[PDB]
Amino acid sequence: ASETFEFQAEITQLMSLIINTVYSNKEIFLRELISNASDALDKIRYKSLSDPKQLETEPDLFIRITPKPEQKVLEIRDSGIGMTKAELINNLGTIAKSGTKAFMEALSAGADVSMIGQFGVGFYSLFLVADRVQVISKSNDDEQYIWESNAGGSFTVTLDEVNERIGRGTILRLFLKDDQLEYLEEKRIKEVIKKHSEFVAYPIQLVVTKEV
Amino acid sequence: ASETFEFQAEITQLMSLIINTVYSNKEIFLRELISNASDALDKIRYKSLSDPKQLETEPDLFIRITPKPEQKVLEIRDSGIGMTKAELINNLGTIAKSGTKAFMEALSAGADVSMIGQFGVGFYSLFLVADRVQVISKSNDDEQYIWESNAGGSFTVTLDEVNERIGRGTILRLFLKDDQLEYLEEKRIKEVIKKHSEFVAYPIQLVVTKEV
Ligand SMILES: O=C1CCCC/C=C/CCOC(=O)c2c(O)cc(O)c(Cl)c2C1
Ligand SMILES: O=C1CCCC/C=C/CCOC(=O)c2c(O)cc(O)c(Cl)c2C1
Repeated sequence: ASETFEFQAEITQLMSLIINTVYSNKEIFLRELISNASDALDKIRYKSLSDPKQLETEPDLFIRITPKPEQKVLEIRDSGIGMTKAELINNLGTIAKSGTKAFMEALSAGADVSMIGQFGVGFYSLFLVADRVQVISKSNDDEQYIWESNAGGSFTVTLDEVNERIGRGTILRLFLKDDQLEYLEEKRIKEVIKKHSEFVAYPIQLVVTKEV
Repeated sequence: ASETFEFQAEITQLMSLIINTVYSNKEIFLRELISNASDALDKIRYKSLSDPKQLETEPDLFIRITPKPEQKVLEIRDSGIGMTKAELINNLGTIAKSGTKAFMEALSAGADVSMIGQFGVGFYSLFLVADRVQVISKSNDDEQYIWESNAGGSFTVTLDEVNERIGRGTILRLFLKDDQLEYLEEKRIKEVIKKHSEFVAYPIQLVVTKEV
């Protein structure tokens, strides 16, 4: 059974602006999600300094990108700190409020959409290329949970009995818009990664399917 | 909650012989599993001739091989007919009895282990390289289930609330022996596939992880 929650209204507004914008450089979403992945990895590593056992649920520290062409899905995974049910609700449904409000004001004055992660709300840039997202997350402190949004005013959180087990960390599962399926292609994915992420401390793994 | 079942004793015997054998050409397991995958795909396609809706749960017809190095796991997937809970029990725990008995007699006389799929029991050759297997299966007729064996006399079947959803078909998840980790490597995997499977009607997809 799902539970339904309301977004802070300013987040809803930002999602509306992003999902509908004709902004041309949609590729910036990948930089923002890799940056969030890298931050979540920094947290578990720093946390582990005083609690090394925290690492044991998933000792490999990575960012992993997995196109799933038949489902028109792109997944961005990290083995970072992960989020509890309460953290998914709070991180994704609430605390972005102040950053989103400041960002929308900047946008009104003519700020580039690419400034979004300087306002600390780069997560929502996924709506440039996707019309739906599932955030699947496993924290050492909770069960695995699925947070789901379609850019509307409400989101769901559901105990996860349907997805692969993450040892620890987070998968952003992006349901790509029909005109943004280039983000399923290995050459395109590599090209975007290479541009705006050379100083990532973690391996960035691309999962490719090849016919033998 | 798992349920526990007993193997037909001759299957238990065959698993013991295979898991312990010093037979040198262990690579033959992959041919046997690809052959079973191809057969299961033939069944859903033939079934669909009169019931085209059967295909809709997973329209792409494929065999897919996925090394998971950190877990020391190799997965072999097909989108074939799949198995219900009752079929997993019967196909894997029971009906192999007659083939296994005939095969063990052949082996006593000096038959090559590679003859195993001519006795219709090639599935058990996975124990050349693995000491544990989960068969994760989704039939159009049932929920997703996990059948699990460690070559002992009993197996478990558990309703699946932990793995990715298969639309339809079967994953063999092989937990590789510590000396058989070469089967995690892309070059090795491709080399074995190419030898003893050129007349497979279905794409054979290798899922490789590459650092960008
Ligand atoms: O708030 C988040 C990111 C904010 C920056 C740093 C905080 C990290 C710890 C929890 O965040 C996460 O697990 C996490 C992630 O792994 C990937 C993501 O794309 C997102 Cl959006 C999040 C949630
Ligand atoms: O008995 C099986 C194979 C016997 C040959 C043909 C019967 C196919 C229909 C059901 O089998 C399956 O789904 C199936 C599969 O997809 C892959 C496998 O490795 C195995 Cl072992 C099986 C189970």
